Amino acid sequence: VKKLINSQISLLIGKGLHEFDSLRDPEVNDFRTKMRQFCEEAAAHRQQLGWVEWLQYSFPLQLEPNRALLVNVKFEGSEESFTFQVSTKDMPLALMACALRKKATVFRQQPEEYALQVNGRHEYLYGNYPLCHFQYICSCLHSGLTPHLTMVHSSSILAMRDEQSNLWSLEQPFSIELIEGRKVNAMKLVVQAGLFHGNEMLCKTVSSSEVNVCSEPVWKQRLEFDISVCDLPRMARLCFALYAVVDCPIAWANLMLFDYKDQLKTGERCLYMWPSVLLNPAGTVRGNPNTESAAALVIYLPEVAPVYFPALEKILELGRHLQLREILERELYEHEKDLVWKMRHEVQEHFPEALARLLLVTKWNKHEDVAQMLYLLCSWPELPVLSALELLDFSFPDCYVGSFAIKSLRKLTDDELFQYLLQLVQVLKYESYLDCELTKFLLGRALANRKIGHFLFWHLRSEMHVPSVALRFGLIMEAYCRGSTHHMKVLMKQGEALSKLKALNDFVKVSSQKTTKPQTKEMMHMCMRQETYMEALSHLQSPLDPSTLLEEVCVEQCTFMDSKMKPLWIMYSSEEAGSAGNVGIIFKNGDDLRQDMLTLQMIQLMDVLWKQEGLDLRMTPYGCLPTGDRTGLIEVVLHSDTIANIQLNKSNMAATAAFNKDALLNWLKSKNPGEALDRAIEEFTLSCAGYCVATYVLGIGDRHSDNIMIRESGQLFHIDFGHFLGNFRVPFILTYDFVHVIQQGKTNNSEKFERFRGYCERAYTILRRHGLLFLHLFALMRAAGLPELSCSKDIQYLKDSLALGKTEEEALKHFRVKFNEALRESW
Ligand SMILES: CC(=O)Nc1nc(C)c(-c2cc(C)c3c(c2)CN([C@@H](C)C2CC2)C3=O)s1
Repeated sequence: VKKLINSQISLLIGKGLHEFDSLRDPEVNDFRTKMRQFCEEAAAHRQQLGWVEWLQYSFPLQLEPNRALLVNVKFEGSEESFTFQVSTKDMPLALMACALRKKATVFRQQPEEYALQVNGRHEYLYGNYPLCHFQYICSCLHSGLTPHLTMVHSSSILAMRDEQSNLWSLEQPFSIELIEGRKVNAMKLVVQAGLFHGNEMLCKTVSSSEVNVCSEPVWKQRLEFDISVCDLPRMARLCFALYAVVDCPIAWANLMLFDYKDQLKTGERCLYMWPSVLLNPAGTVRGNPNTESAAALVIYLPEVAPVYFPALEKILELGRHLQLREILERELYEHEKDLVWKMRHEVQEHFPEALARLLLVTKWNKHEDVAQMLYLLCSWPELPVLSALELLDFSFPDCYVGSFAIKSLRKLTDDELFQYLLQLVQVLKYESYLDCELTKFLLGRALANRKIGHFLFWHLRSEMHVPSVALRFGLIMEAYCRGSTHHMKVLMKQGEALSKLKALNDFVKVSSQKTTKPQTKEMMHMCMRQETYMEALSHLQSPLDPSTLLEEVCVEQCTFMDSKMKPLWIMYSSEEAGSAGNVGIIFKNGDDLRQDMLTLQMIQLMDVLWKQEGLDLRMTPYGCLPTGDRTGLIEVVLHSDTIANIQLNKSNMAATAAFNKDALLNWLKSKNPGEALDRAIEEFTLSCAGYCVATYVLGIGDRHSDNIMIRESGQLFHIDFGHFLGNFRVPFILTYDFVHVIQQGKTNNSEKFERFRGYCERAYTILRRHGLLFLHLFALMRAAGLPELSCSKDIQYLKDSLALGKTEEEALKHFRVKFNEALRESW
C-alpha cells in the first residue's frame, strides 16, 4: 500500500519517484522529507475538521464579485421534491427551514444541521449570504432557469470526510578558474561571465580569452570580478554564456554562489548548459538534465577557507546603525536615487508602500547597504496585495524580500489566489532553491482548499514536459499527493480520461486525411464504445472545474471540429443534474495554447473588476486549462454559433434575410421572439462593449467572423486570438454588422449607439484604475517564456493602451479619438 501509493504518484505526475533518488541530491532529499511532513500535517488537520469546515475545504463558496424566484428542493435519498417561492434576499437557512417544515407535513413528523447541494454538482449553498450572492442562483436568474437544490445532512458530509482519509572577513575580489568545455560548433570560442542580483549586475562582466573551436576546448585561466567576496549578496547569481565569433550564441548556464544551506560554494563544478536562442540571469540555476547531448563547462570556485552567509541576528546587529521626495515618488536619476536612500527611514515611516522603489535604489553589491535595507525591511509594515505582487518579480530577488512579499500575500482570499494562481505558479520558475516560501505557501493554500489544489496540480502537471521545471514541479506534486491520497486518485481518473482522448484524437487526425467526416465520426464512436474507453471517459470531475461532474459520456453527440488539429467535441449527461448535467468539453492537442489561456484569464479578470464596480457586461469566461504538452481542455459554450455560420445566410431558415446585414438580427429574433428580443440586443450590446475594450487593451487584432461566436441569449464571445500586445499598435475595432444589431437594425440610432459608447468608456475607465494590477501580473508572466511576452516593449503596450501616464480626463479624451477613428473605419 505504501508501495502502491508511490507507483500511483509516479503514474500521475508522469515521472517515476525512483528518478528522484537516483539524482543523489541532498537538496532534493531534504525538500521531499520536509514537505512530505508539512503536507501530512495538513492532512491530519483536515481529517478532523468540523463538518462546516470540511464543506469550506471541499466545496468552497462560489459567490458573485427584493424579488421572487422559484426553487426546487429535495432530500438526499428521495425522488419526491418541493418547489418553493422565496425571495432573492432570503438566506439559505430560511430556505432550509421551509424544506424541513414541508417534510414534516409529508412524513407527518433543525435547519443548522444541513447544507444545500446544487443537484448533480460538487457545489453547495451555505453561510450568511442572500441567494442572489451565489453564482449558481445568479446564473439561474439570468438564464431564467429554476434552481434545483438538495438538502444534505451534516452526517452525510462527515461520511465524505471519513472516506477521503489518508563571511564579512573576506575582502579579496571574487574569482573563479574556467577550466574547459565539451561542445559542438563551426571561428573561436569565448565565455562571458557576469555576477547578477536579479536583473542588475553586481559588477561589470568579464570575458575569457579566445580559443579555437577545436575540442573539447581548454582555458585554465582565472576570471577575476570587480567585487569583494564579503559584498556578495545571499542570492548572488553567477551566469555564463558560451558563443562563437570571427555573433553566434551557443549555450548558457547559471548557478547560485551559495547553496541551499547558506554555505559558500567550493570547489569544482560541472555546468551542463542549455542551448541559446548573451547572458541570461533569469534562466534556471539547475543544470541541463540531458547530460548525453548537453555542452558542459567545468569551473573551479576557490577554497577561500567553510563560510556561511551571516544569520539574521548578525545582519540586524550590523544594521541597527522633502517635497521633492514626494514629487519623484509616484526610473530615476543618480541624485534622486541618493535622495531616496538618504531618507530611507522616512520612506518606512511615512511612505511604506514605496518599498519597491527603495529596494531598487539600494546598492546590493555593498553588504553594509544591503544590511541597512534589511533592518528597515524586518520592521516594515505589511503592504496591500497589489504591492506584494510587484515584489514577487525577479527585480526583487533577495530572499528576505521574497519572504516579506509572501507574508503580505497571506491575506489573499481563496478567490484572489485562484485569480492570480497562473502567475504565482510561473513565478516558481524564478526561484533559486527548491525549499522556498512561495512553494510552502501554495502547498498550504492548496491543501486547505480542494479547488486550489485541483488547479495547482494541473498548472504544474501541464509543464512536466519542460526539462527546466520537471524536477521542481514533480516534487511539488508528489508533496501535494502525500497531503491528499483521495484527491490523488480523483486526479488519476482525470489523467486516464485525457490519455484516452489523446489516443482517440490521434486516430481522428489520421482518419480525417483518409476518409469522409461521417465515416471518421462513426469510427470515433466505435472506438469510444470500447469498454476501456467508456470506463475511462465516464464518471470523473471535470479538469476545467472540479465542481462540474462529467458522468455518462454521450457517444452519439461526440464529434470533432474541422480545424487543423481536429479538436474533439465530447458531450456528457447526468440524470441527477438534469439540464445542468448536459455539458461539453473540447480536447485540443498539437497547438501551443498558453498565450490564448493567458488572454482568456485576463478577460476573466476584467469581468470580475467590472462586476466589482456594478458593471455587468455579460461576458462569457468559459473554462480553459492546459493539461500537457501542447494539450488542453476547453469548456463548450452550448446553444451558440459562429458569426461566420450565421452570416452565410442559408435559405429555408428562420434567420433568412433580404440583406446580409440583417442575418445576425434575424437570427437573434428567431431565438428570442416577442418581448425577449429587447434583452438579447442588450446582452449583445453589453458583451460587444466588453470584448471591444478587452481586445483593444490587450492589443488583439486579426478579428474576423470565424473566431467570434454568439449565444442564443445574444451574448458575444471570442474563440481565437492571439496574437496580443501588438504582436500581429492595433487600433480600436468596431464592426459594421455588430453596430447594426446595436442600433436595432436602424440606419440612424444615436440613442442606442451612444449608450454603447458609454458602456465602452465605463469599462475602459475601470480597467485604468486597476492598471497596476495588470502590469504586475504581466510582469510575473515574463517567467513563462511566451514568445510574445518576452521584453519591456510588450509591457509598454499595456501602459499605452490604458494610458497610465495620463490623467483620467486626458486618457478618456485619447480613448474617444480611438473610438471615433474606429467608427469612421466601419464602412
Ligand atoms: C457551439 C460551440 O462550438 N461552442 C463553443 N464554445 C467554445 C468555448 C468553443 C471553442 C472551441 C475551440 C476549438 C476553441 C475555443 C473555444 C477557444 N480556443 C482557444 C483560443 C483556447 C484553447 C486556448 C479554441 O481552440 S466552441
